[PDB]
Amino acid sequence: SFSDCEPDDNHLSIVTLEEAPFVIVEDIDPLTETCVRNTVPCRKFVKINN
Amino acid sequence: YFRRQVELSTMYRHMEKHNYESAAEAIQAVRDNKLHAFIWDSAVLEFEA
Ligand SMILES: *[C@@H]1O[C@H](CO)[C@@H](O)[C@H](O)[C@H]1NC(C)=O
Ligand SMILES: *[C@@H]1O[C@H](CO)[C@@H](O)[C@H](O)[C@H]1NC(C)=O
Repeated sequence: SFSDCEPDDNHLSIVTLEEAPFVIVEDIDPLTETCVRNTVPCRKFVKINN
Repeated sequence: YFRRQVELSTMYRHMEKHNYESAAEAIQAVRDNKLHAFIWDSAVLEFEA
């Protein structure tokens, strides 16, 4: 809401599971620090240790 | 041409190990079968045939 009276409901939070026939998950391209444009970005919470 | 098409980047990931300076080096390598395939124009390789 960039102002007070701006109601919007279009952002959709999406989770998925890593399976090679459907969801290939790879590192970011180190030559560009940018995903190649036929791919999509994603994020994942990763802990440190025990 | 292989770098522009984003849907063929995987092969672009593989050719980085054998990008040769001159094609005559690739012809000499495939004559000794050091290589196995080489992407090049048609009439040049028909002349080599
Ligand atoms: C925590 O660190 C130890 C270091 O020896 C490692 O063996 C273990 O797998 C780590 N656990 C996690 C959850 O990262
Ligand atoms: C860290 O915690 C997980 C939780 O189940 C455990 O499976 C793993 O063995 C632990 N890492 C160790 C003890 O290095």
